[PDB]
Amino acid sequence: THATGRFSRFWDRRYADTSHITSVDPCSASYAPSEGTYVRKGWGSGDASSDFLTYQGADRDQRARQRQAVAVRTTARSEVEAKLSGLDDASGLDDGRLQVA
Amino acid sequence: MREIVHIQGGQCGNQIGAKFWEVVSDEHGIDPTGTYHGDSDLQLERINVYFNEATGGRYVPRAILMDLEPGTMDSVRSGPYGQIFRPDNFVFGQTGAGNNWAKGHYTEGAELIDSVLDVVRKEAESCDCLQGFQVCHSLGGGTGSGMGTLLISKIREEYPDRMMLTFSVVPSPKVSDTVVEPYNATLSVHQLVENADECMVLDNEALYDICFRTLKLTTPTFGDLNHLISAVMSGITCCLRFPGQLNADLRKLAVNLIPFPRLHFFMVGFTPLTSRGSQQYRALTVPELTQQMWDAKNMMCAADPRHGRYLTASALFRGRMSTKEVDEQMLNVQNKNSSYFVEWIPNNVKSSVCDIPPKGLKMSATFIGNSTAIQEMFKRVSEQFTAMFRRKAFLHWYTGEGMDEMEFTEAESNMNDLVSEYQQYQD
Amino acid sequence: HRDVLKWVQGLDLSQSLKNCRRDVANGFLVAEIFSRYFPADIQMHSFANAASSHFKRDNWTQLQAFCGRQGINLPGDLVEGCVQGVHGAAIALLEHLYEAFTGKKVP
Amino acid sequence: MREVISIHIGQAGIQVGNACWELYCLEHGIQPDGQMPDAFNTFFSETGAGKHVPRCIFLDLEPTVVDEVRTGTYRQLFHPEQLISGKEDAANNFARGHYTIGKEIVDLALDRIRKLADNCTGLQGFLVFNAVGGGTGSGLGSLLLERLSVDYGKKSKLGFTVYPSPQVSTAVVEPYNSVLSTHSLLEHTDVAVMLDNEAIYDICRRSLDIERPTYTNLNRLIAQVISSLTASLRFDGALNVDITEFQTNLVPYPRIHFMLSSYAPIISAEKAYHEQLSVAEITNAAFEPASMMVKCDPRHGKYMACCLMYRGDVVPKDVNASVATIKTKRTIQFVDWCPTGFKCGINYQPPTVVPGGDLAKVQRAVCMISNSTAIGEIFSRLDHKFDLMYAKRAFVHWYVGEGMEEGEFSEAREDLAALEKDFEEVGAES
Amino acid sequence: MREVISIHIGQAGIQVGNACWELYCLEHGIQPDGQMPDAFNTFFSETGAGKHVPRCIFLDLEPTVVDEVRTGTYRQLFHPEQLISGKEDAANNFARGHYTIGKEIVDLALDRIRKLADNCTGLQGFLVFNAVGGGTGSGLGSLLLERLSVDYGKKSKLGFTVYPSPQVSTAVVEPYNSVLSTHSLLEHTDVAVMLDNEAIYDICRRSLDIERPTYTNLNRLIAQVISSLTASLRFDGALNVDITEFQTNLVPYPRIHFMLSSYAPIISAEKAYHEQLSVAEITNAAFEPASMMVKCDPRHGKYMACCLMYRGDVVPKDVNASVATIKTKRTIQFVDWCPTGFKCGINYQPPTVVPGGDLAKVQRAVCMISNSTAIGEIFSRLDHKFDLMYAKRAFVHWYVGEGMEEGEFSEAREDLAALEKDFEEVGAE
Ligand SMILES: Nc1nc2c(ncn2[C@@H]2O[C@H](COP(=O)(O)OP(=O)(O)OP(=O)(O)O)[C@@H](O)[C@H]2O)c(=O)[nH]1
Ligand SMILES: Nc1nc2c(ncn2[C@@H]2O[C@H](COP(=O)(O)OP(=O)(O)OP(=O)(O)O)[C@@H](O)[C@H]2O)c(=O)[nH]1
Ligand SMILES: Nc1nc2c(ncn2[C@@H]2O[C@H](COP(=O)(O)OP(=O)(O)O)[C@@H](O)[C@H]2O)c(=O)[nH]1
Ligand SMILES: [Mg+2]
Ligand SMILES: [Mg+2]
Repeated sequence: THATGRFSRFWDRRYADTSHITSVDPCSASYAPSEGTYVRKGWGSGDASSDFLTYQGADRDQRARQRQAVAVRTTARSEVEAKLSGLDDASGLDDGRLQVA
Repeated sequence: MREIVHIQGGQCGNQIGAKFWEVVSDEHGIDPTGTYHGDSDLQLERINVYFNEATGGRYVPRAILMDLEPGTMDSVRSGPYGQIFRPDNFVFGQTGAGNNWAKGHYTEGAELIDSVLDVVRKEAESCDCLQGFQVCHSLGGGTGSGMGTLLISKIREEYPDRMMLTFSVVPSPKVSDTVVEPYNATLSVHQLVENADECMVLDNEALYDICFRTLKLTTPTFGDLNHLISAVMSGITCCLRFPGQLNADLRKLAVNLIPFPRLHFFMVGFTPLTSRGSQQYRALTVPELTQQMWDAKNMMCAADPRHGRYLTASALFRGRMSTKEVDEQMLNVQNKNSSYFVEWIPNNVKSSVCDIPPKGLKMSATFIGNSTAIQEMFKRVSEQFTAMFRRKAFLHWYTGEGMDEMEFTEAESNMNDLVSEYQQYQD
Repeated sequence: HRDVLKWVQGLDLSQSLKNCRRDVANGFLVAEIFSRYFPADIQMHSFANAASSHFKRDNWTQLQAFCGRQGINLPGDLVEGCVQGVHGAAIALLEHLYEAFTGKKVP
Repeated sequence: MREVISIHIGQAGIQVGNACWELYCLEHGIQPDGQMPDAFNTFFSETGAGKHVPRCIFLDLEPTVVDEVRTGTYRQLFHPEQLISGKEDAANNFARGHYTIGKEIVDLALDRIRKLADNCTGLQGFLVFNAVGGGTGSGLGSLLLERLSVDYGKKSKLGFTVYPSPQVSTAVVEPYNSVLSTHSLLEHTDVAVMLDNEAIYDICRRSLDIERPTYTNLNRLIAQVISSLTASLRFDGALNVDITEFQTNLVPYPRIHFMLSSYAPIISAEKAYHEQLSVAEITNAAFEPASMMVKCDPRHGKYMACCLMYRGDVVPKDVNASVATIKTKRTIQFVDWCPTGFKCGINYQPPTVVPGGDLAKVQRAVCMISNSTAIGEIFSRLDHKFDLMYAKRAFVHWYVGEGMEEGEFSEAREDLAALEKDFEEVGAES
Repeated sequence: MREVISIHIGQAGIQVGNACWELYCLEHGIQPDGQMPDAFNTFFSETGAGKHVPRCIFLDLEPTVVDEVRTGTYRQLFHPEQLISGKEDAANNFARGHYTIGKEIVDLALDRIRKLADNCTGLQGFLVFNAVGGGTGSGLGSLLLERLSVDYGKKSKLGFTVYPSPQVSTAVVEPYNSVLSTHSLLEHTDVAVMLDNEAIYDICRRSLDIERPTYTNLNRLIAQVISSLTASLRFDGALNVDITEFQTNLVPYPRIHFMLSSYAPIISAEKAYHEQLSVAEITNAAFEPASMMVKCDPRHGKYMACCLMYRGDVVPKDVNASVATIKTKRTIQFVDWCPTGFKCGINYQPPTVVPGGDLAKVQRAVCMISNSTAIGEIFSRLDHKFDLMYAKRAFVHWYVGEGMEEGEFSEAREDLAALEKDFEEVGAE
C-alpha cells in the first residue's frame, strides 16, 4: 500500500527478489544455518573455544575417522591373512585321499 | 561508534544504494517496518555505524537520498525497505539534469547544493565520530556525475579529515546508455582526483560479464547488478560493524593501499559468487576463495589486471577462518606470479579477517586492489573524449550553461596526467 | 686442474673431494675455505653439513652475504648452478675462487 | 610485596593478554567472576571480600577489540574503566598513534598507571605487550614507554613485542612502523623480548599437529611463555629469579637487550603418552632452532647470554647435567667473553592446561630466554625492506601530514643502521 | 594424497569416460546422484557434506555427446562447468581441431584445468583420453597437450589413444589425422597406451561370445583396463605401483613410450562356471596375442618391458610361479639387454562387476601393459596408407584452407619415418 501510482503498476518486475544471486541452496556445502554465523570467540569456555575453532575439530575428527577406518580394514585383512596362512601339512588336506586309498 | 554517512545521487546512485540498504538491514536484522528482529546481540553492538535510533525502537538509516528529478525519489520510497529512510533527507529537484554535466554542476544543481549541505551538516553533527562519508553515484549521468562531484568538493572543505568512499561507476564502451557519456566522465574524474580520499571503480560491462559466466543468469535484471554492488559495500565495512580477529577500518585500508595521493582508484570483486547449478558442487574453503578472488573475470572493472602489475591489494575476509591459512594464501599468490606484482612495494597484499560472515554464507571475501592496470579504462574514456572534443561535438549544451572550453582542456590535461603516473609504475 | 687440487689439499679441510661436484653442492667445503681465509669474519660453526635444499640455500646465502660485504665476488649464476648440481659449475667456481683468493694464473 | 603491571597496547596486545589473563585465573584458581572458591598478589589485587581484580590495563585506540573483553566471559573480572577505549583507530599509522590521536588517550593511560602503581606496595616491573607493525602498538606504545621513563625512573619494564616476519605479514606499511618503533624501544625498553608470528605458526604446525592454526592458538602458548617467566615471583622454587636479577644476568650492554624465546614441551594430547620429557630432553628441545618463537636461526650468531626457566618436577641436580651437555654441543656456541652464560631458574609447580586448549598435561617445562647476536639478522631483514620502501617515497604522505616531519624517517634509519654495526662488533672475536 | 585428473577429448573420449566413470562410482559405492550410502580421493573430490564430484573434464567441439551426459543417468554426478561443449565439431579435420576452431575452446579448457589442479594437493598425473582418427581428438588433443607441457613441466601424462585399424576404419581421412597427431604425442606424452577398435572387436567375439558388439561393450572392458591400472593408488595391496612407478619401469628411452594393452580374464558367467581361474592360467592368457588390445603381433617384435597389475585373491607367491613359467616359454622373446623385464603389482580388491556388463564375477584379474618393439609394425601400416594417400594430394584443400600449411604434412611424415627407424634399431641385438 506504500506505493506511488506509477510504480505500483509494475512493482512486480521492478523490485522482485534479488537475494537469490548470493543466497545458496540450504542442502549445499556453502549454506550456514544461522547458528554458526554469529559465533563469539570463547576464551573462558572450552566448548565455546572449540565452537569458534570448529575447523580444527573438523580436521582432527577427519584424521581420527581415517585412521579408524584403516584400522578396521587392516584388522579384516589380518584375519583373512591368518586364516589363509594357517593352512599347512597339519591342516585337513589329503586325509580324504588317505581314507579312500 | 565510528559512523558512516551515506549519500546517493541520481538514477544510478539511488537504485544502487536502495539495494545496499536492503542487504545491511537484513544483516543487522531490521524489518521493513523498522524494528529489530535478529537472533543475536552482535547486531546491536555496532548498529550505530549505519542506523540512528528513533523513538519506539525504530532504526533509521544515515542515508541522504539526493536527485535532480522527483521520479527516482518515489522509486526508492515505493519499494520494499523504503519506509526506513527519513523523509527529511529526501532532497530532490523538479527539472532534471538531462544528462548535462553543466546543469548538475553549475546552473541547476547549485540551487540544491545549499539544501543538501544542510542535511549533511545535520547528520554529521548528530553522530559522535565520523569514520568518513560514503557516496554512490554514476559518472556518465548528469545528476550523479555533475551535481554529485560538486557535493564531493563541498564536503571536503567542510570535513578535510574524514574519509571519502566513492562507489562511482564509470562509463563503458560496450554498454553505452548515453552519447555524451565520455563528456560527463572526464569532467567528473577531474573533480574526483583532487577531492576524494579513495575511489572504487565499477563498470556495467564487467557486472554483465559476472552475471553471465559466473552466476549463469539467463536474464540478468537491472537490480541483479545492484545486489552485486550491495555485497561490495557490505564487505568493505565488515570490520567496523562486527568483531574480528584482525580488524580493518576505512582509514586502515586507505593507508595500506595508496602509496601516493593520486593513486586512489581501485577495483572490487566479491568472492563467493556461485551459480545455482554449481552451488552443490563447490566446496568453500580458505584456498578456494583465493582462486576466485584473484581471478581477472571476477573484478567489477573493465580493466584486465593481467596487463598491469598490482600496486597494492586488500583482502576482507568474513567467517570462521584460520589466519595461517588466510595469509599463507597471500604468499602463494605473491610467489606463484611475481610478474603481476610490483617489486618496490614488498608484500603488496593487506589481509584482514572477520568472524561474522554474511547471512546464509559459511565464508565470504571482498577484494580491494590498487593496480596500474586500471589506466586502461581511463584511456578509453580519454580516447572517446579526445575524439568528440576536437570536432566541438555536443558542446553548445555545455558552453551554453556557463562552462567555458578552458576547463574542458584542463579536464583532459588531468586525464592523461593520471594515465601517465599510472603508466610509469608499470615499468 | 692440478693447481687447484694442490691448493685444496693444502687447506686440509675435513671433507674429502672425491666427486667434487656433488661434494661442494651443500656448500660445506666452500664454507670451510672461506672460514680458513677469514677466521674472524667466518667460522665453520655457522654452517650445517646437510643435503637439504633449505640448509643449502641458507649456507649459500650466508656465503653470498659475507662475500658481498667483504668485496669477494663469485657469480650468482655459478651459485645457482652449484646448488642445482649442473656439470662444470663446481669446477668453474673452484678456479674462480682460486684466482680470487690469492692471485695465480690458469692455463 | 612483589607485583607486575601488565600493559597491553594495540589489538595484538589485547588478544595476547586476553589469553594471558585466561591462564592466570586457572593458575591461581580464580573463577571468571573474580571470586576465589598468597601467590595471587603479583597479578591480582585482593579487593574487599572475595574479589580479585587484575593489575592490567587494556588500552587501544580502536573500540571494537576492547569492548569484546567487556561483553565477553571475563566481564566481571576487570574494572570497567580499567579497559581504556578510543574514539577511532590509529589505522596502521605511526604518526597518528604517536602525534595526532595518540596524544589525547595517553593522558588517561598514565592516570590509571599511577592508580595501579600506588596500589602495589613494591612494584617489580612493567609488562608491555604490543605489536610494532600496527599504528596503536608502535605509535601509542612509543609515547607510553617514553612517558613511563620520565614518570618512573629506574623501574624495570619488560617488552613482549610481536615483530614483523620475513615471509608473511598482514599489512604493507608495517616496515615503516616497525623501523620507527625500533628507535622508541631501543632506549626505553629495559628487556625487549622479540616474538615473530611465522615461527609460532611453525611450532603449532609440527609440534601441536594443527595444520590450520589461528591467532587464538598462538596467544595461548605465548601466554605460557609469560606465565613461566613470571612464575618465580608467584610460586616458591629451588632457584627463584626476580625481574631485577633477570636484567643483570641477560643484558651485557645497555643497547643490547633483545631476546629470543623458546618453550620446550609443545606436545599434543595424543603424543604425550609416548613422548619422554626428561630434563635433558626438554633442554635439548629448547635449544633446537625449530622450537624458537622468532623467525631466526641461532647458528648464524653467537649466544651471548641465556636464561632457563624450569617448571614442575625438576631437581637442581639434573639441570646442571643438561647445561653441561648443551655447553659441549658443537652446533651451540657462546661468545668468548661470557664463560658462564646459563642463568637457571627452577620452580616447583607444573604448568596448567587451559580447558579447550591444545597443550597436554606436562610435568616439566623450560622457557628459554636468551640473548644472541643472531638477532641482528631479523633487524637487517627490515633494514633492506624499509630502505627500498623509502627509496622513492611511498606511504610518506600519510605520515608527513599527521604531524611527523620528513627528517624523522632518517633518524629512525641510522638508529637501525648503528644497531646493526653494534651486533657484529660485539659478537666479533677479540 | 594420491590424486589424478582425467581428460577426455573427442567423441571417443566422452563415451569411454561414460563407461569409465560408471565403473569408478560403482567401485567406491558412489550412487549416480552423488551420495555415498576414503579411497575415493584419487578420483572424486569431496565437496563439503554428502557430495563427490569427478576430477574430469569432458571437452568436445561436438555438442551432442556432451549434453548426452548432461541428460543421461549421470546428470547429478558431473560438475556442469567441467562439461565443455562447442558450437561446431572439428569434423574429421586435424586443421580445424588445431588451428581454426581449437583456439577458442582450449582457453576455457586450461581454465578448468587450473581450478582442478590447485584444488588437488598432490597431483599424480593426467589420464588423457582421445582418438587420433577424429578431428577433435587429434586436433584439440594436440593443442591441449602442447599447453599441458608448457604450463605443467616434468609432470606425468598417460595417454590411451584409440588408433586406426588396418582392416577397418569408420572414416576416410583418418590416415591424415593420425599421422599428424603422432608428432604431438611423441614429444609430449609420457605414457602412450595404444588401443585399436578392431582388436577389441576380436576380443569380444571369442572371449565374451558377443558376436555383434557395440561401442558400449568396447568402452566397458577398456574401463576395466584403466581402473586396474590405477587400482594400486586407490586400494591397499601387497605391491603398490604408483603412477610414477610405471614410467621408470616401462620406458627405457624418452622417445619410446608406446605400450600394448591386455586384460586376461574376460569371460561370461556361462563360461566362468566351467573355467577354473588360476593365477598361472590367467597370466598365460595375458601374454596371448589374441588378448592384446592392439591389432598387432607381439611375436614379430620383442618384449622390451612389461607390467602386471594383479587384482583380487592373489598370493604373492603364485605370481612368481606365473612369471617363471612365462620366461621359460620360448614363443615370447625378451630383448637381450633387459634380463629382468617384469613389474608385478598386486591389489587386494577383486574387480567390481557393472550391472549389465558382459564381464562376469572374477576373483582374480590381470591388467597387462607391456612395452614392445612390435609397435613399429603398427605405425608402418598407417605410414603406407598416408604415403599412398598424400602422393596424389587429395583431401588436402580442407586442411590447407583451415590454417594448416602444406609442409606440415611433409614434416609429420619423417616424424613417423624416424619413429620407424628408432623402433628397429632399439630392439636390434
Ligand atoms: N600473536 C598475535 N599477533 C597478532 C594478533 N593480532 C594481530 N597481530 C599482529 O598485529 C599486526 C597487525 O597490526 P596491529 O598491531 O594488530 O595493529 P592494531 O593493534 O590493530 O593497531 P591499529 O594500527 O591502530 O589498528 C600483524 O602483523 C600481526 O602480526 C594476534 O591475535 N596474535
Ligand atoms: N573405443 C571407442 N572408439 C570410438 C568411439 N566412438 C568413436 N570412436 C573412434 O573415434 C574415431 C573417430 O573420431 P571420433 O572420436 O568419433 O570424433 P572426434 O575425435 O571427436 O572428431 P569430431 O567428431 O570431428 O569432433 C573412430 O575411428 C572410432 O574408432 C567409442 O565409443 N569407443
Ligand atoms: N549497475 C547499475 N548501473 C546503473 C543503474 N542505474 C543506472 N545505471 C547506469 O547509469 C548510467 C546512466 O545513469 P543516469 O540515469 O544518467 O544517472 P543520473 O543522471 O544521475 O540520473 C547508465 O549507463 C546505466 O548503466 C543501476 O541500478 N545499477
Ligand atoms: Mg588497531
Ligand atoms: Mg567428435
